[PDB]
Amino acid sequence: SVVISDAWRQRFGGTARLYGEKALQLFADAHICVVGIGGVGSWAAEALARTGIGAITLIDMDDVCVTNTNRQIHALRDNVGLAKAEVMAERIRQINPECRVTVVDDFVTPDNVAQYMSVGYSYVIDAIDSVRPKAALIAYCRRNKIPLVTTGGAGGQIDPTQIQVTDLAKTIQDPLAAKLRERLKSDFGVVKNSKGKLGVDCVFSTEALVYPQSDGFGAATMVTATFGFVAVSHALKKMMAKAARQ
Amino acid sequence: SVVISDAWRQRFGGTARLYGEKALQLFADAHICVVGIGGVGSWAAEALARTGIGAITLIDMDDVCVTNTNRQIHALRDNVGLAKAEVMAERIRQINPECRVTVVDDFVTPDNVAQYMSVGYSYVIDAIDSVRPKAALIAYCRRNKIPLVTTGGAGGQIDPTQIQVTDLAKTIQDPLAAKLRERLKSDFGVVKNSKGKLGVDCVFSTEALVYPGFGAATMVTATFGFVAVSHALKKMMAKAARQ
Ligand SMILES: Nc1ncnc2c1ncn2[C@@H]1O[C@H](COP(=O)(O)O)[C@@H](O)[C@H]1O
Ligand SMILES: Nc1ncnc2c1ncn2[C@@H]1O[C@H](COP(=O)(O)O)[C@@H](O)[C@H]1O
Ligand SMILES: [K+]
Ligand SMILES: [K+]
Ligand code: NA
Repeated sequence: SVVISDAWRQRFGGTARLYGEKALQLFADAHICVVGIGGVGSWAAEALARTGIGAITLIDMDDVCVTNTNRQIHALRDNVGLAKAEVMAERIRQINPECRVTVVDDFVTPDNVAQYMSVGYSYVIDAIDSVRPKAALIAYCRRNKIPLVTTGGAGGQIDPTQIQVTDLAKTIQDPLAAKLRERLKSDFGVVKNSKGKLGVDCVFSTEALVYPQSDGFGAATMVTATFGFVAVSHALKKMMAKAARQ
Repeated sequence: SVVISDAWRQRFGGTARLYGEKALQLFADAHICVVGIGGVGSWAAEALARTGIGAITLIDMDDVCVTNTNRQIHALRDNVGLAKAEVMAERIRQINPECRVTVVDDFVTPDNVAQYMSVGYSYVIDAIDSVRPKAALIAYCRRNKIPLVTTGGAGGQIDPTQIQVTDLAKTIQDPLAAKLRERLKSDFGVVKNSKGKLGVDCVFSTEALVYPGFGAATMVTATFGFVAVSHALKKMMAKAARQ
């Protein structure tokens, strides 16, 4: 449990006024895991910190690169070469000194996913950009009823107003989600039920993909960050709904 | 014109692969003004910097407050008490050391708007949260054909997926936009044309307001800023393509 300080109420008074006092405590007591701290995940982590989430785990083994500058909140001249997750953790500690931040300097694999998820998270935000670990994470959380929201590919898109949430089985214009569905089926026996759903919530966009315009898909902050923000809003909404139901 | 360095191409290669080389050059050559560096404007400024916009002016006179923490990108423990616009300017120089960043430590008034807009901006992003200077800024840019995107109320809302852009005359569920229309009409003679349009593009949300001095969330206020920036870039690219 987290005791909400007077400082915490100064930082997050606007949160309490928007979501309610019960939600402020719910968020303070929550532990959310963000897997992948890149074009989508770095903004998700920022949003969690700024909405009074009391414990955040960040999982990534990558370093900050100069080419991250177009789409990642931690990508600053002075951060290049440092571990992404550690850089983001330090920022979170500046946002909320009372937030409990854990860094896992690793990638999720079929072999370690149970270990890393054994912490008992309130929610998992899957912002992984490669299919093999993404499938392992999703299959595990789905099997174990761990609340999860995943994100499709956020590159090759310029319009943030077309971003929305649907079941993973129903995404369009998203090659990553399409590969992911194939891998879930072939490697984990995850297939859609009678209603044509996989039972996995996925942030995606109706926008037709914009192919590389210069000599891999490009990306923009305005879209990749909004993927991350929509994932966070979705998660908090589901957490509040569950709490109201119990 | 701006000569794009090797360093610039490394930072914004992803931008070039999304929008094209001509647009990369267009952005590098652009000068965009953000008025109000708060819950909406700070994220707009961030987005401009990370999309290779070559010159950015920031206008705000307020300081970073601890109560900004829920919704403003510059609100960090070590920044509290410093001028928002200078903090954001310093951050932009960390994003792109070659960006030409100007800080105007002031608020826009009917009396100073001409001076501050005479610079010749490629686009103005209006992220002011109070009606009187907001109307004055919009009236001036509209009269002078200065490209402008304005933002409605972003507080009291939890759903980023209902944010959109339309003409200011057609917004709904937005008390700030409604007040703004009234003040524009009464004080500046700005009224709807034959097609029912004011000729002002407005970012707003269809979401019904949530009453508790509204609360706010980063996920929504930042997305207002991002949508404003994407809208401006879309219009800039279209104009360049016409010509
Ligand atoms: N298996 C994994 N576990 C954790 N993070 C990952 C994994 N695979 C990829 N990521 C991260 O996801 C991010 C993708 O960002 P982007 O380049 O914007 O697609 C990068 O920071 C990667 O290091
Ligand atoms: N007349 C004005 N000119 C420039 N900036 C302003 C003006 N009025 C308000 N602002 C700023 O707009 C921001 C609004 O942010 P928020 O508190 O999230 O609504 C604050 O940083 C204000 O200081
Ligand atoms: K899409
Ligand atoms: K609204
Ligand atoms: Na939308």
